[PDB]
Amino acid sequence: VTSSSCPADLTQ
Amino acid sequence: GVTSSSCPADLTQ
Amino acid sequence: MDKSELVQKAKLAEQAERYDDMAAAMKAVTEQGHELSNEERNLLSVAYKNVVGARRSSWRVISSIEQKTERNEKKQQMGKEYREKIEAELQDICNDVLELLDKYLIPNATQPESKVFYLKMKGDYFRYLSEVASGDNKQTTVSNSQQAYQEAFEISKKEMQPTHPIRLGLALNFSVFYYEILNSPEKACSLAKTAFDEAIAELDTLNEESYKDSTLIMQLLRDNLTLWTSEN
Amino acid sequence: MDKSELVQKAKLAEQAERYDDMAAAMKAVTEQGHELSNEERNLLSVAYKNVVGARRSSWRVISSIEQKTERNEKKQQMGKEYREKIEAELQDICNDVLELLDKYLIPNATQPESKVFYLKMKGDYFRYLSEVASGDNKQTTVSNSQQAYQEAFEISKKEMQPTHPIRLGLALNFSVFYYEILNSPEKACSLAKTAFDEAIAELDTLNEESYKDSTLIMQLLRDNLTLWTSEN
Repeated sequence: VTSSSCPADLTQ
Repeated sequence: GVTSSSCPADLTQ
Repeated sequence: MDKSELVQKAKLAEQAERYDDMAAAMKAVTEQGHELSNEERNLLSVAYKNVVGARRSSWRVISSIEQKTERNEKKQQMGKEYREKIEAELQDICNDVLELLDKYLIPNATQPESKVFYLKMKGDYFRYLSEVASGDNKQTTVSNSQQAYQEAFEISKKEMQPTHPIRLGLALNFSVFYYEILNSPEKACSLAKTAFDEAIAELDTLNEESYKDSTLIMQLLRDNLTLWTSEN
Repeated sequence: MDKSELVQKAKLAEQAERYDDMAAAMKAVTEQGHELSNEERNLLSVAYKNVVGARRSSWRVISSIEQKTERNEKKQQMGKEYREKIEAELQDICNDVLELLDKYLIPNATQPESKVFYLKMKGDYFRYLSEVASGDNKQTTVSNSQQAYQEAFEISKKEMQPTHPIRLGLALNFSVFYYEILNSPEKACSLAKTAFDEAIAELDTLNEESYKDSTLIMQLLRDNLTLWTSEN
């Protein structure tokens, strides 16, 4: 199990 | 688009 | 690198989902000229099916995008060229495996079971070529796919029970060839139905090792038959 | 190719799940000087994340297998060598996008939002390098990651609402940096909880376009904090 991180595409 | 199904790549022999 | 190292590499690459590495390792094994074990056969088949299968999937996506795109040269040009790039990759990959099968694997197979396995593969990769070929080239790939499948089919009917997963998987893919490549739905349906009927008639011959694959393939035969006969 | 053609190629490659092609296309767009649109920033980020992410996932698998391989030195040595090959690919890729960010994207960003986006990316890819770095090299990558995150963080806090997806996602990744790279759970938890709390406090600033991303990132903050409080 690992930490989750941000999705690669984001609303700007 | 749905297509025909074919055989799995690994087969018990 | 000795064969034992190449096979271990292939296994590691499979676990890491690095299918180019996996295929390269099994190609190296094959080119050393000795016959493969059952496990090595599956590693070779899994590796190259993933490599070619990525292009087959990409091709269908791009072809689908072209068909929904405005029909002029400026809007279509990029999708056409990109599809053609994927096609050339697919052709390189298929030519790769077909060379391995014709030069090493088929001539050296020691048992009808492996010989059928390889001839089925040859039919498969000529079928994938045929999915995107055209002109005189397509006539040649279609003919070669038919010939490999039919030879595998004749051997399997002489040497294997109808519940054997390789025989069932051959019949499944041969039927797909008839439906999708030869546009012959009647033969495709008749082959698929017969394969299913013959296996269930001899259901008492299905052993533990084969149960999972043979019953899965039988389900795919039925799935295809419903799809195919829904074109009324 | 024109910029418009490269972007079209990137979108085709994304649909086809051909992320090497997608990254090469957006690399060309970047090097052709200009500033990226919002959609182009996302294409660039999606492409390189999928390229590097394949290697990160592969690295974790091979590392795992190396661990389980107690008592077999040739297997262990092969796993080590293959892990190092994957690490070298990962380093090639991260250094590729880090050069695009440092040479083209960051120095030319006009708007603070774009600048935060790139600076976050810089922190991310130095963090991925840090995951596999060693010795004095790790000291450099870790330090460069932290500084990029810090500068992005300063700008985002003054220019963005606390519900802004980029501000939330930066806080999420910076908190992961603190927890997984710097081994500092208090800093990590404080940053993650503060980001969550500030977003909730001004939840009325969350607009329709950002809702999906911002609420997902808020859940990921919670998911991480739950994980990190088991292994406190």
